[PDB]
Amino acid sequence: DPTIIIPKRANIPTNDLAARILRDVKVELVYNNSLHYVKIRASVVLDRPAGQSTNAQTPMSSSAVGV
Amino acid sequence: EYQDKVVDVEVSLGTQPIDTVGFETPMFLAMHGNFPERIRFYVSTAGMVADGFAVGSPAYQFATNAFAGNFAPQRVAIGRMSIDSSKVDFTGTTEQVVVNITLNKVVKAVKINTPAQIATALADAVTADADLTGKATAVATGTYVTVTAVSPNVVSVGKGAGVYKIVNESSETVATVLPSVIAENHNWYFLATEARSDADIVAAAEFAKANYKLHIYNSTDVDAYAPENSAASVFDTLKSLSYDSLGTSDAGADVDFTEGSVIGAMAANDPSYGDSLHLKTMPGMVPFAGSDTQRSNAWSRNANIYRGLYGGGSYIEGKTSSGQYVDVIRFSHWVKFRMEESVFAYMKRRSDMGLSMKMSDEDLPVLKSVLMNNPINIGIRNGGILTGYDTENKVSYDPTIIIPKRANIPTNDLAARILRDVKVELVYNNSLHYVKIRASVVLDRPAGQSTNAQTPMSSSAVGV
Amino acid sequence: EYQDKVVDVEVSLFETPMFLAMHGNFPERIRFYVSTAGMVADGFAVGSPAYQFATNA
Amino acid sequence: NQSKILTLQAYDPAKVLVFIGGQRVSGFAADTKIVITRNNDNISVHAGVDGEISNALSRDNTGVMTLSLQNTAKWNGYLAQWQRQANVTGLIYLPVQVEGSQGLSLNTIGWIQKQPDLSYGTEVGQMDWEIGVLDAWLSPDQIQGIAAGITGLL
Repeated sequence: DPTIIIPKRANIPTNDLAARILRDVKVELVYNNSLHYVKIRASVVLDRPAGQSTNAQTPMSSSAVGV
Repeated sequence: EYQDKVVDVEVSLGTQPIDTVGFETPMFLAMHGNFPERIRFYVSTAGMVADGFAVGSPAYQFATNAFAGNFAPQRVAIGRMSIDSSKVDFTGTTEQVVVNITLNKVVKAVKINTPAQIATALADAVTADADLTGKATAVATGTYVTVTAVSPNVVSVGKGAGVYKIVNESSETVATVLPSVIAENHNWYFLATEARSDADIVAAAEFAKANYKLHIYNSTDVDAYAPENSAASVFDTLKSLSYDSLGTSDAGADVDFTEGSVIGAMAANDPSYGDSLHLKTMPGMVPFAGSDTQRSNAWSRNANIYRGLYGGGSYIEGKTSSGQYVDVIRFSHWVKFRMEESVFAYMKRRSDMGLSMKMSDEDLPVLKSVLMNNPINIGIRNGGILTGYDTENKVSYDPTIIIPKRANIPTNDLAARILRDVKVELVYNNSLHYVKIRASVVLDRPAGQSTNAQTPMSSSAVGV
Repeated sequence: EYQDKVVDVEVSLFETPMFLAMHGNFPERIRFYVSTAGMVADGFAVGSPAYQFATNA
Repeated sequence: NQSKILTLQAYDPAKVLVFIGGQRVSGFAADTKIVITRNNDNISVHAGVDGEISNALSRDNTGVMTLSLQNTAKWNGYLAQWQRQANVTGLIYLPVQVEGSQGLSLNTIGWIQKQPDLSYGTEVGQMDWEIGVLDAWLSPDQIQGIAAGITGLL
């Protein structure tokens, strides 16, 4: 999310009140990106594809073994 | 003074600012000659390299490790000792060796491709660089190459690529240097040393206890987890003296000086919360690889170990040399410093308007409110200080303050004009370190429970 | 008597009975202690009758 | 356990700043200055017969911002004239900003939805203008942000 910050009067040095110029205003942004290159991976099958695994469990995220 | 535009914008691509935090500046006593002062303050590694520090040098490694923590400070203090020479030990094995060496603002990266042969080749390569020969010197011996700078020149040597050590030698002793260092600036809290001899560590530990500083050291020793009967390591040495110092075993402690990671995980942590170091993650450190018995030995010797669990890395047990938890020591130091600072600040403001404080019953009691402000209340608000009624011992934890009356002050103190015998009490909270669970599983139909509906009686009536 | 610090903190984490013990730890026929810590400093072996009496009292 | 003060400063109503189009509003009513309410619920719930629960987010962020002003305030004229100016020219949108003193804030686009009734009586009257808001998400302006990555679970 874009952000904007403005300093308060108590934080302005006395010198700037004579110069009458404010400083330290800050803004932030995130730039998007276009797409330049793409790489694809195809596959071809000739004979009868082999039967797939018949597991119906919901795939677990990671191994439980950890110490 | 003159601005040509009513509104101006500096577009900085990628970089971002960071807020200003309060912290305790650490001090790293390194040996070098890059500047004359005994101690300097840096805010980024860029400034250190701009001062002639070679990339990969001890101070650079310590700084880059310190600035990477979740609680890292924004200033680092670098001490200075004398320097006689430096060593590049190739003991071990190694394909490409790169050594970064900077000589009198001149930066170069010597290159090389059995340890003795590698050392000899590196020494020959160093002499090939005419600039290095004119201003610096190199000699081979065994598995290490010794390099020395010509007197009017400053040389800095740091790690590049490959496996080897970098050891700097200096005639100045830590015990002699620290008293001079503290004189220039007392504005630092953590203490670290580059030299890793037993005598230097013992001297630093003795100094820290006297001057109210916290000492940290990584030992890189292998006896640290030797069987419990082998009381021959520095860790066991410090126990006998009852000193306090947060020491931990590691493998890269003499190639990276990992004290920076610990400091960065400790610098910006407010002691008022009593936030122990039990499970804090630290970048840079490498997991301890020993087995269970080695870990048990290390724990018995109070040598903390970094361990990896469930994919992450975690410190453990935060214990000090004397056996007391580092958290308690930090809390005690925090109380000791801030009670004094608060009282002094009130007294100075009260005496700066005239009407300085006087020793009488009509003015002394205000110290109760003065002390109940600042530490005694911030600690309660942040949870560091405990309050309430104890049900077991039938005692209360409420903080207490007592002030003596004028009639009880001896006549001598009225001449010395100093008050004594002010008493305060506190109860410290505690974090949670270990937990043990008891589970149960049932397979068949559980048996029917007792159907008693009476209110359970407390204890048997039979007693005479 | 110089005091280098304006404020400093430590942060440090009735009738009297008489017991006629037999020993040779001091010359006087009587002495007064405020705890067993003072007794041990005089060489009183832990668990000795006088030490036991004091710690019980 | 001791009672804790929820804040260091004191909630000052005068510190609440309302900027409509770049100018500060003045001359507020007695009790309440502004009220912000969402038009629709954030999340809907569909409950099946068997007990299965599924939810769908709501993308309707329109809201209403009540604004109370004394009938003697000069800002009544500004809004009244702007109403006809927008009606004729066809431009109704204008920025709206609210700064909280010790609470949430708001910064979005808005428009005038309904003109309040006018009543003349013994005492000074009150007018409660209604200002629409494109998005009614109250945003924080505090140290919040380091804990939002902690409450997360499941």
